[PDB]
Amino acid sequence: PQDLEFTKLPNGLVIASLENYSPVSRIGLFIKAGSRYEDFSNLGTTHLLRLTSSLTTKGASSFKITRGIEAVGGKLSVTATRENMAYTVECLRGDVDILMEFLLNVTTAPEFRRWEVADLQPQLKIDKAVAFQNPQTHVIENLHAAAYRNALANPLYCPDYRIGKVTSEELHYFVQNHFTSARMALIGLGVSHPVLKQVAEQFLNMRGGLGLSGAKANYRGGEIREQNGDSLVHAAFVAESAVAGSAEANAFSVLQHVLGAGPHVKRGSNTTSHLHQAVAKATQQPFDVSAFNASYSDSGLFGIYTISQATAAGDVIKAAYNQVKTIAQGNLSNTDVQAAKNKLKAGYLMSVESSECFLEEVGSQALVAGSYMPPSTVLQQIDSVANADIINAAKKFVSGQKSMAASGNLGHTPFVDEL
Amino acid sequence: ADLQPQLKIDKAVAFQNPQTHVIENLHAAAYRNALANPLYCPDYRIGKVTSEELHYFVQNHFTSARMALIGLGVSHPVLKQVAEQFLNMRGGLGLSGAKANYRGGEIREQNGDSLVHAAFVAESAVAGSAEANAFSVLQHVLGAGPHVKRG
Amino acid sequence: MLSVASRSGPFAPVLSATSRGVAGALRPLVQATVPATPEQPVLDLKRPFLSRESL
Amino acid sequence: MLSVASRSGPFAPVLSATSRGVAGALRPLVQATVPATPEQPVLDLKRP
Repeated sequence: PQDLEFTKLPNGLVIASLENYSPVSRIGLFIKAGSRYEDFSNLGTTHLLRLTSSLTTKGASSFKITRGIEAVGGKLSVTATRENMAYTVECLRGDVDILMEFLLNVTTAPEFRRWEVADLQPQLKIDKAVAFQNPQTHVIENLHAAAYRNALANPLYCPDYRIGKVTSEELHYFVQNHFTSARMALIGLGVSHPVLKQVAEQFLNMRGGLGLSGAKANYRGGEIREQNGDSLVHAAFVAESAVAGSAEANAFSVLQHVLGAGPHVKRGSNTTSHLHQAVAKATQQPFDVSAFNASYSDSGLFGIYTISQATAAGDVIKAAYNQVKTIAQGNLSNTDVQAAKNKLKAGYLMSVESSECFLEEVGSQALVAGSYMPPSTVLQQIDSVANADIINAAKKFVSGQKSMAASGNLGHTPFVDEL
Repeated sequence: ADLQPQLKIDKAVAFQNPQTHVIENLHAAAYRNALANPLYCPDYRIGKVTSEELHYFVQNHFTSARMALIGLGVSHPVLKQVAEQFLNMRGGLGLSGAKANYRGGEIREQNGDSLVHAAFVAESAVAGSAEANAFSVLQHVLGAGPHVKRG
Repeated sequence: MLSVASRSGPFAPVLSATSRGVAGALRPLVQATVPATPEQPVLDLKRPFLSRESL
Repeated sequence: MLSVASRSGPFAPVLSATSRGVAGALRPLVQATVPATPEQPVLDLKRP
């Protein structure tokens, strides 16, 4: 029946703890860095950085780090988005001290030696290739590239022309301007609060202050079309949406679940979705449709993602688009909204159920203000979404300037100006 | 099949000069269907061109009415009878294309080169029209072509 | 309520020194498997999946 | 005048059993040598 403790230190570092009884402890360091802070001169730096988590440090060599973590049996991982980065370690309660020391060294004492960086470059290409096997990866990065001018467009993977051209100087420059105390948050689960304070005191004698800041992500209604020999076309067309934290963001979340954000029944037909039940009666069964919602600090994106056949690519899109228009025209019943809300609550509480996702959630909202937001309050806000708000969101999407990113045969896919 | 790998060599030599890549993108950015087709084979099609497609294109596009023959040193009467042989080949008309529609899109590339290239085109007149001549005069007024060297 | 997990959407790679890169959100290919979709990824410079770390 | 070989429009890829293939057109180029330093490095593809 324990609760969490929060403290904000003079430097700016945020600490968090939630004493549990699981025999496994997990600690995470969340940094407000990402690809949104790079520029055209240093593109591809973050991708290389997230692969350097096992390089030699001032206080520990690469050999020591790898062997030590393996002998203890713990795990080290790095998770990166376009706005945040996170280091995470998991181990047993009795070995927490050593792993915290390694995490201190890696995030605080990086060397970035020349020959090591040169060797890592091959890895980058392999890492980018395995991720691009899934077509959605390429499609969505192009979508960002076709939706913004300056920020939130920088790819999450190193461009091919920058491989082998990343230097230790860029790594050091990025670390010193972004890995700052007032930009970090340390979260612990199996550890007690006072020991976190102790290790934090070791974190409060480095870096410090604030860091270089980026610029507002301007919106450009672009299109990027790619041609290949695949039999299936992946298309995504999107419009701007206000984000984050506003009740309008909640309205968009409810809206996407009205339109069938995802599947519930294994091998089901998704009879409760307005999109799948329109495409199904329009063309053959092989297809897929869903709503797409992305939230970022200064902007948000809401749209529709579809996978269909090359010949049927056109009609499919039309049908999906039509469905949204009916919602914006005032056609709605207060019985699917309740179902949509239930879907949202279930997804949230069931996603946070795992300890790993719970740690990620706490770290994510610890940076905006540091005040934890219990799920009960989240549910309260969700239940407060009216009906006119959802219609308002639909009208904004229809009237908004659209973007698009298609990848496939694109022989019958429509252009953005024909939608 | 043995000739297929040559496609890469030819394509690479042409792209050695960045101007080729800028225009082939430019045509793909201003036209929707017809003239957007690249002069060079796309990368994914390099290994998958078949002889049946070659045959099909030949029959439907090598029609006699579509052809013309020109000679400079040869005499006209002999040209008639040498050409008489293929009068039993092809014939009629071929497969017509589609009128090129205009879109107006952009295609950026973001390569590592220091010298940036660009292009700023807009709809013009049709080949062999009075308006087409005005555009020809217009570009030469804007210094289209250099004349004096090192100047 | 701000995390990608709470708002399904763009992929969040979890590449690690000791575990694979299996990650992401709002990946609408698993629902398409049931409807006719013979297409499956080829094994070109590919890795295993399911990241069997906690066996 | 109906041939683009005498214009600054599209390129004209050529091939020959004995001669080499070189494109044409008249869009700005060449006159950048005087003001600039555009190097001509040899690369994977080599042709005279």
